[PDB]
Amino acid sequence: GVTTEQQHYRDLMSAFPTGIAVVTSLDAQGVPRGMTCSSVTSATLSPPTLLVCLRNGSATLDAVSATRGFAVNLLHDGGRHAAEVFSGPDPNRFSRVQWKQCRSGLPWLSKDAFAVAECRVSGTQEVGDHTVVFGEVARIAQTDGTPLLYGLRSFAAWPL
Amino acid sequence: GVTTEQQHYRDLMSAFPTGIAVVTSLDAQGVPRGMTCSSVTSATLSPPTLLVCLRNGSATLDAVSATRGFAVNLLHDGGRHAAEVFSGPDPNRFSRVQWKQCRSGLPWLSKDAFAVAECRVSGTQEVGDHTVVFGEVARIAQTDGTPLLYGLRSFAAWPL
Ligand SMILES: Cc1cc2nc3c(=O)[nH]c(=O)nc-3n(C[C@H](O)[C@H](O)[C@H](O)COP(=O)(O)OP(=O)(O)OC[C@H]3O[C@@H](n4cnc5c(N)ncnc54)[C@H](O)[C@@H]3O)c2cc1C
Ligand SMILES: Cc1cc2nc3c(=O)[nH]c(=O)nc-3n(C[C@H](O)[C@H](O)[C@H](O)COP(=O)(O)OP(=O)(O)OC[C@H]3O[C@@H](n4cnc5c(N)ncnc54)[C@H](O)[C@@H]3O)c2cc1C
Ligand SMILES: Cc1cc2nc3c(=O)[nH]c(=O)nc-3n(C[C@H](O)[C@H](O)[C@H](O)COP(=O)(O)OP(=O)(O)OC[C@H]3O[C@@H](n4cnc5c(N)ncnc54)[C@H](O)[C@@H]3O)c2cc1C
Ligand SMILES: Cc1cc2nc3c(=O)[nH]c(=O)nc-3n(C[C@H](O)[C@H](O)[C@H](O)COP(=O)(O)OP(=O)(O)OC[C@H]3O[C@@H](n4cnc5c(N)ncnc54)[C@H](O)[C@@H]3O)c2cc1C
Repeated sequence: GVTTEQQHYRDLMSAFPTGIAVVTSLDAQGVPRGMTCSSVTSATLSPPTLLVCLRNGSATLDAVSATRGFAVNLLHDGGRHAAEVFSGPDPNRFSRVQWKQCRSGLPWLSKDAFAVAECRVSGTQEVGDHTVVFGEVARIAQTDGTPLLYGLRSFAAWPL
Repeated sequence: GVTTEQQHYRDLMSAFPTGIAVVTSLDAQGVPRGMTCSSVTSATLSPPTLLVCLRNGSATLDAVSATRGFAVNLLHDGGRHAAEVFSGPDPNRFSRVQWKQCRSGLPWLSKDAFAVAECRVSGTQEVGDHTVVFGEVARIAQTDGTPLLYGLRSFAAWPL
């Protein structure tokens, strides 16, 4: 029954660095929604499926649920400003980055991302106040780029 | 082997770098098992819950499923050899690293890890030929260290 304290858990997870995505979708009104997301994780190749973990009540999760699809925009190492915009309190985040619609309508961050994966929601699992969203990847557009990172409470860039 | 569609997905996920864990457990017969794992992700803070995604039929998933506990060993930048051992074909991996048994029985990679988190399995979800394993974190030990990273088909060190 023993359970670690929340702060010790944050200190642990802060020491597992990751890339950074902006996960996007459309709300029921057709308005683009999205957030900075470091919980992008590969699940399986058969068929290609990733997952993300989104806060319950977030605008992005609501949009993902309404559209049943989402785009994962992997940020290159020039993308820190986008990652800040998409994790902070600013209104109208899509007015502050360049973006375009995918053929599906999903928002693509065309200047700040080096890759965009369009996903269909294939399932969800609530865990506490979050939801794990499974995304079956439908289409990928990918260019050369050096990934942005986040870890130990800082932004960095892939070093190689 | 992989299909063309799976290869494009691999190319995408390769470009999302991460830290590196070795996920360990004991199998039903008490033998240590483990694997190199980059799928560590945070699920929720209340209670502290992470997830990992493990291949179905792997020795490590069999052990985790049988005993319902596992340790997440986060590797420092001196831990590349352990990451290679725990992802390679040789099942004799625990004779190739220095390790210690926790009080609970879980294997701790004492020389190669800067943090260890002991987890109880709180749920699972099969996805294709993998299983997402939710771990409620029971205990963490952590020291300063530079995380090992993997991305773009290479190991690297967190750059600070
Ligand atoms: C590196 C990093 C990684 C992250 N990874 C994840 C992850 O994997 N999963 C996750 O759930 N979260 C994650 N976050 C947090 C997430 O980016 C923010 O919570 C984001 O604001 C969520 O946006 P939203 O529009 O979906 O949600 P909402 O919180 O519903 O915000 C709606 C809108 O209100 C505004 N707003 C934003 N924050 C606030 C606020 N505090 N108060 C008032 N208005 C606000 C913005 O315009 C926002 O678009 C991460 C943050 C960082 C920095
Ligand atoms: C999966 C995930 C979910 C998030 N959910 C929210 C949320 O519900 N509301 C919000 O305002 N911001 C949320 N965020 C943003 C988060 O609280 C931090 O602001 C952001 O992750 C940057 O924190 P840090 O690493 O600098 O430091 P810390 O705040 O010390 O976080 C360290 C690590 O702890 C984990 N973590 C932190 N907060 C949460 C959380 N609330 N739920 C799950 N894991 C967490 C993440 O892995 C994070 O990288 C979330 C981030 C992630 C990655
Ligand atoms: C979630 C996950 C599951 C894995 N499952 C297996 C497995 O069942 N059998 C095996 O022999 N090795 C598996 N591996 C190891 C994997 O095949 C690669 O050898 C390892 O991730 C390093 O690959 P790479 O990044 O150098 O290049 P690549 O082989 O090009 O892989 C690139 C990325 O694709 C993703 N990926 C690759 N293979 C898989 C897979 N099978 N399932 C889900 N995502 C995958 C990972 O995110 C990986 O980093 C898995 C890795 C991960 C992260
Ligand atoms: C950077 C990186 C990240 C990765 N991330 C992931 C991830 O997140 N998820 C994932 O699933 N994989 C991941 N992998 C792949 C994973 O580390 C390897 O597939 C690993 O070898 C699995 O180990 P295992 O002992 O659990 O599995 P197994 O594949 O069962 O066994 C490994 C080897 O031992 C043999 N063996 C197993 N059991 C026995 C036994 N009882 N007696 C004799 N021989 C036996 C097998 O035949 C095989 O040769 C990753 C790899 C890399 C390089």
